[PDB]
Amino acid sequence: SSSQGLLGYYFSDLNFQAPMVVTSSTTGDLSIPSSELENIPSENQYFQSAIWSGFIKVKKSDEYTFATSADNHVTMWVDDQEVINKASNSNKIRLEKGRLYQIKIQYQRENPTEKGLDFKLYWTDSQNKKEVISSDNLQLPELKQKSSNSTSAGPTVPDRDNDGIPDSLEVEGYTVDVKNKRTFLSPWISNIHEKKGLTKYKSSPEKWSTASDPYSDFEKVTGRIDKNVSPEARHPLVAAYPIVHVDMENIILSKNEDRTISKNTSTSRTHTSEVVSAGFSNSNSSTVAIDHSLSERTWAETMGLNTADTARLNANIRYVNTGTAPIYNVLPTTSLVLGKNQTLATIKAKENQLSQILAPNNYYPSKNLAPIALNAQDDFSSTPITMNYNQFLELEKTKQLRLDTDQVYGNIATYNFENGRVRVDTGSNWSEVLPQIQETTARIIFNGKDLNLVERRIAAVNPSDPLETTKPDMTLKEALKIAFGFNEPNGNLQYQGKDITEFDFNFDQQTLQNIKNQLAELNATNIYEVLDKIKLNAKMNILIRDKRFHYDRNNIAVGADESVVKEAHREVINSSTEGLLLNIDKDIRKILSGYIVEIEDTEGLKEVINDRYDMLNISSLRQDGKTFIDFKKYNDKLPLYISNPNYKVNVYAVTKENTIINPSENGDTSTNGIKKILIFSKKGYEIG
Ligand SMILES: [Ca+2]
Ligand SMILES: [Ca+2]
Repeated sequence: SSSQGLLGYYFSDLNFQAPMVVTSSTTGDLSIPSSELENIPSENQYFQSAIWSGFIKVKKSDEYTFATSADNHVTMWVDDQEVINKASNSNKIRLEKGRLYQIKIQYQRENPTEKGLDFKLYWTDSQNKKEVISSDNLQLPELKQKSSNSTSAGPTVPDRDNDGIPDSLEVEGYTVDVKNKRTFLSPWISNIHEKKGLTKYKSSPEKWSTASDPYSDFEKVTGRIDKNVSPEARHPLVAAYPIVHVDMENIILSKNEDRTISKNTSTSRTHTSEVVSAGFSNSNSSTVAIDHSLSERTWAETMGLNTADTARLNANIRYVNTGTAPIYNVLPTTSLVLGKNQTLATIKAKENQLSQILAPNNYYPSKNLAPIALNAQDDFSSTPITMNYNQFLELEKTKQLRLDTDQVYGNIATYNFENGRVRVDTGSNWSEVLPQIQETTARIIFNGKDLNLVERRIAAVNPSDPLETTKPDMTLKEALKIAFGFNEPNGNLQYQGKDITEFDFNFDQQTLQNIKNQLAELNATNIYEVLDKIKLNAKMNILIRDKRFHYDRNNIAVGADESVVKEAHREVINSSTEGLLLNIDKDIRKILSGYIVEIEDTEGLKEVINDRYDMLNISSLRQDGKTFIDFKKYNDKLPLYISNPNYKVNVYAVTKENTIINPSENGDTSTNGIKKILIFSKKGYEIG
């Protein structure tokens, strides 16, 4: 436990005013060699005062004499009783086993001749055995949030919220740097720390956790935190909390009786806009699209499902955490919903019986393991998921399901100062924390990574709330850098090489009005030029999306402009009568449902090879990540027959938003009404 010990505050001044280093020491050796002070101006490497705080506990009752390597400069209290005061002494104090004695030490030396501090806390037993106090006998002060209803003995570091960071540092700015076995927390000094690659922190001196999450500002920056918490959420202004949805991977529909439809499904976590404007809702939901492709006639007929029959549904799922904190003992409950509000099933996992962690940016079960079946194989008491005839017709019509997941996440792994360890705390519940996170942060949702919606929350002021006014200012620019890792190599804001102007900015109706007001005040008509001047407030909702795609009402990417789709297919690696091989970006493939292949004769007449709405699925991804478009799949497994070399092979792309998933009113099953985009056209002789 390299984080346990006494907590020390080292000041350059004589009167505990200018804290230069805040760090813990594991043993009674409270020294800081000048060698580990390279992030401190040499001039300020002289410590004229210091304060240490914590507890001492003993594992064998005895009478003890405390001594220090500089008693003449030390005043020391044990449970508010003064035991050393500017003179060495041999007074004994009885220390009882299994008790916690509060320790406080102050040190003052004017104008020391050495940089740093050489200082040790000793004790002597009843056997006259004197030694530097061991790591086993020391523990940190309890830097947890106090109660509403929460003397002296010496100097007090102003620390209104009891996180451990002095009020002045949180307000004016601080940083941390790891030297060997320790993390030194120091005031921000621009002329040293910028070119050392250090991060400048500010936080609220009134909020134990500035993001209102369950990890203290001090715990976050000193690494006294769950290792599974996302690295961006180690910043005191970025909230650390789980965000869980269910991903359905495939589905099997069957008729209930004493022939089946088995289809892959694609599932996306959603964010439902209002009317144009981002939504206010913080609920977890995902929408499932069932593959409409060919396996003949309707599913219902294939299953032999008639008016008085019932259909059964089974599926494989995983839980996905797209948040910034892990989950340990409770997976959230999920409703499987048909249409608007027809609940087909309640999906639950057993409380306190998780087989593994559900970590940020990860899955439950993990990808190397089998997914969860809604009705497991040997689980014969599991409730079947059934639907009547009408309900099944509705399912075949929409081929869509919804998964509404609650926000019940179980207990939190928190740091324990008693033993200097992170452990699951049974008295801490994510439900006791989420509402405050949601109430005190601005939310940004960004899809730049892979077009999936990723949500982050950033501590921001509430100008109506006195406590939330004590927070550091937060610009839109800074939030994007700290929460999402946007950067700016030459002062130009980017996300992973991509210019900021490539992304659209959308807000809820309240946030929009706020932003427009700020723009008018800045005499700006464009948000890009003033991203570093736009201020965020608590409860803003900001949606940021790649401009190259079309989005549905759930803000899922479902298409792109014709030119974007065409350009994406310009890179043909190989063409033959068997198919096309080409490089297609991941993001473009995400918005395509498949392709239509046609042969056009010299007269301009056409033969469509795969002429069914449910025959678009002729594209596959190779191991090397290239896309193969298979001409043979729906051509009776034969290469195209091109009767004359001057005939053309035309291949069209179909985007998700233009995909037809059922025959038309009149029973048309062809591709004739499908809105399609030409992406390849070559003559027989050009193909070879
Ligand atoms: Ca504080
Ligand atoms: Ca704080």
